[PDB]
Amino acid sequence: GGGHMFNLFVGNLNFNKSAPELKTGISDVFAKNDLAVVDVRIGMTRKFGYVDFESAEDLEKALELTGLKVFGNEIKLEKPKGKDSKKERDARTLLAKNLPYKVTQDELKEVFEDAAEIRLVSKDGKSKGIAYIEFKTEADAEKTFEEKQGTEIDGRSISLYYTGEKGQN
Amino acid sequence: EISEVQLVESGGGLVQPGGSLRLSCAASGFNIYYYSIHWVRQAPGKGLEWVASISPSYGYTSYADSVKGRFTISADTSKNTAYLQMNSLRAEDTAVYYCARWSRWAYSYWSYKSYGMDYWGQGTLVTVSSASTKGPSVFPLAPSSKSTSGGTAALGCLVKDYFPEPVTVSWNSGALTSGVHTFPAVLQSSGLYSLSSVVTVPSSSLGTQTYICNVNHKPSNTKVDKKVEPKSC
Amino acid sequence: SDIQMTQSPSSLSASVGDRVTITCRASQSVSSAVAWYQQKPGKAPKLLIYSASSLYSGVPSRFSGSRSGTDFTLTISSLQPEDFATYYCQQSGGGPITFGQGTKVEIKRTVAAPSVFIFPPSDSQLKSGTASVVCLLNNFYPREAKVQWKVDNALQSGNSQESVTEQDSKDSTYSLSSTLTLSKADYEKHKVYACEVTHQGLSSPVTKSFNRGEC
DNA sequence: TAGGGAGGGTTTTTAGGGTGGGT
Ligand SMILES: [K+]
Ligand SMILES: [K+]
Repeated sequence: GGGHMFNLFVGNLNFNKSAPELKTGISDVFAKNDLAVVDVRIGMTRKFGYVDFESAEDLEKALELTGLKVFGNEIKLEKPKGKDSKKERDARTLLAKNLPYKVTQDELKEVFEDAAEIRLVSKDGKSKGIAYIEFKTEADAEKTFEEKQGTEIDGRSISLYYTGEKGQN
Repeated sequence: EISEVQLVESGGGLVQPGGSLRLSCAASGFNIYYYSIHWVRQAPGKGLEWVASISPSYGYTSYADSVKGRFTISADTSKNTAYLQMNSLRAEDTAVYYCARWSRWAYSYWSYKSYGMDYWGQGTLVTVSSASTKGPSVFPLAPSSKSTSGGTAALGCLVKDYFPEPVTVSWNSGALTSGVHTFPAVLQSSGLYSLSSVVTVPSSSLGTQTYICNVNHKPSNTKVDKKVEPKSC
Repeated sequence: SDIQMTQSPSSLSASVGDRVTITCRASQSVSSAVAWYQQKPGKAPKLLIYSASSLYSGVPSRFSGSRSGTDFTLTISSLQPEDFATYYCQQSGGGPITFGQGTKVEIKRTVAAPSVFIFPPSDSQLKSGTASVVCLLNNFYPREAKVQWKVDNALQSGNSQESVTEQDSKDSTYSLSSTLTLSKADYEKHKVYACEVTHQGLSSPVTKSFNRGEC
């Protein structure tokens, strides 16, 4: 589910400094601005990281800081673009993971009038059924979720479920 | 990096053989989703034994062979807590269980190939036994019948047949550290623990003496105080 | 699991200032995913080395770690009084993580005489149906000691339990308490009981015995 | 479908999740 603790992406780090040094430097500037983060979590290339906050309130305060300098670099705090991702979507993204075996891409998929992609997933050699059909709806997509209800792909029947964060039990 | 990293274990205690017990590892000071949480147990008098680990970001879990299939490790990121449910418990599973965190977060999938277990909890005790709570049945403070002339005389206080530990113990007074020893408890075939405690005594000056015992059993309420005197036959 | 760390010597005695060496050998290639831990009694383990050569923050520089293939070495250049503990090596390169058997580093002192003792039951064991015959070794060194029970000619086997203390923090000595258990019927119908010791500190073995109560 | 981390777990359709299973 991507975790539950609120966190922020920090970019433009001085990669010449080690990860422990960057953890201290990022913590100090927030501490100097009267903000107590809980962890820093430098990334692999050390050009970026992910700052953890105890509450959404501390996070929103952090995003409104300006001109933060660590080791000579002006770091930038970004809300990770998961809101632009399927957090808003997947009410307009369906899954029809093929329930049989390998099939053809240009197999006259006439069961969907309006959709932007029905590309399946194939591996080296044989493949199993993974084919999610995209969507272009706004108020959920129930015009297609309840409209398929057991089509007939080659081999056996098929199924249509959710993807992303909508079908997560 | 500043926030105090702390791991707290709970849920340990007494469980019957074949039963199930669930341990909780409350985490603070870091995001439990992006780290790896490991459970390590240590049997009484034995070394460390790795049990299980979970890496929620990659959905990766691992178990030791001795516990594979029986134990199940899970995490509730909403509470920042890791769980270890132990099924089909046996007497060899009786140990002190710790939960630990990796030194660095899962920056890469290869992150397990470096770093180590950074922070540990206090450790909670899990005891698997069919025996029920009982109190001590302390026995002697009997010296040697064939003693010596002022060289050295040995007392005793045998604390036997109690369940479970601890048995925090002393002698007559509140502080009589003089050459005193408290041996570790031993697990008998009956399922109960027996223990012994001795002290140094001058073989010449034993008329005044004292040397009553101070056996204490916390979850038994069975404080028994036995006295010292050579036998007569 | 299936990846085992063979830790040696699993026990060594040394003095303050000595240079100690603890070596772990991996049964399979783990590259460098090896960590070293220090544990003191009644406490959680503390990390010392990670990546087989990187000191954890706060660890004194007298600790170090080298690698020569599948062999991983923990080196203490000058042993310190607070370094006497048990050290464990850990593998994380393969699948499940495994620890070594541990190496206990005990303080080194001169050899001391055990001063054996032996005691009879306590008037309630006689009135409870069980016999508990003790044999105490008091303030001896080294830890190596062999105790022996004898039923008037016969070495008792499978009926005794003994426990040893840690090094006393005034003399760096140990203490042992063996306890033979027998039913009253077995105990009431025999004569001559004794416990025998074979400690290296005594030229000839010392046997302590009491025919019966004989008080 | 079931092996490895150069396929990917905070975004640009390769799948996503952990009852599919082990790094
Ligand atoms: K995977
Ligand atoms: K996979």
